[PDB]
Amino acid sequence: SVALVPHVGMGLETRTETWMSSEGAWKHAQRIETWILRHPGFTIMAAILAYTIGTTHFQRALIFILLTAVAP
Amino acid sequence: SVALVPHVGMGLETRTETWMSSEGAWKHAQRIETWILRHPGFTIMAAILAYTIGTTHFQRALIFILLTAVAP
Amino acid sequence: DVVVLGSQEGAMHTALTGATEIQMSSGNLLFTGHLKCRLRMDKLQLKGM
Amino acid sequence: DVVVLGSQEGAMHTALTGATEIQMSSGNLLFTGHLKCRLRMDKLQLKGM
Repeated sequence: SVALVPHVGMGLETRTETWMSSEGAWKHAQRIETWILRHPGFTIMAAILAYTIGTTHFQRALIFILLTAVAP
Repeated sequence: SVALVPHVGMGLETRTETWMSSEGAWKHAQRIETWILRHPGFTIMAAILAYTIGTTHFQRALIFILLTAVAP
Repeated sequence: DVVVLGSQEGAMHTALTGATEIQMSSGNLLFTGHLKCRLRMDKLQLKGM
Repeated sequence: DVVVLGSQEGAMHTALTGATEIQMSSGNLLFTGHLKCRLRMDKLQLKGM
């Protein structure tokens, strides 16, 4: 809805703090981790898929964090 | 906020249609496709950073799709 | 200073995407789901023999 | 059937995360930003020499 595209990375910011600093700065980092602790199956299976395709450890960690991030 | 984690994967789906079938099935795709057409430089940059990691074409395509899809 | 943060009625009508609607207006009438039924048919007269 | 979707006010209050608040209830006063300036103090006496 309109509650997505939240007007973040488009400049215009100054010393004065925004409408939501310290509230809308960690809300995408809490609900991912809440989704991990409430849906572990895609975390283990995403770890197996990331560990499968990927030669170095950096690519396995990268695809793991990205597949963990794209899911809600 | 509450408009995130939008109650999608829970089981619980039947032959009846839900509250927002066909108004929420394609809003994510057209949301990121209207995101790319207003921020293309992240698509070029994510293309060249996904190209230089993952030395197979499928890992490059996968990291490009994921790095584009993470940014809302 | 403090400010309240509006109404999440419309902000939850997006959150309720994918949730199947029921009707709690006069009795909690649902219109969702199935019901498994074993049906035995050893006392069905045919009405026309 | 056709249903209205509800007040989108709180969804918009979470849509403005990263938007510097101004006030226009009396005037249109902004309280953010900057301006470059060339401070030219040629004829600036000391008042006490």
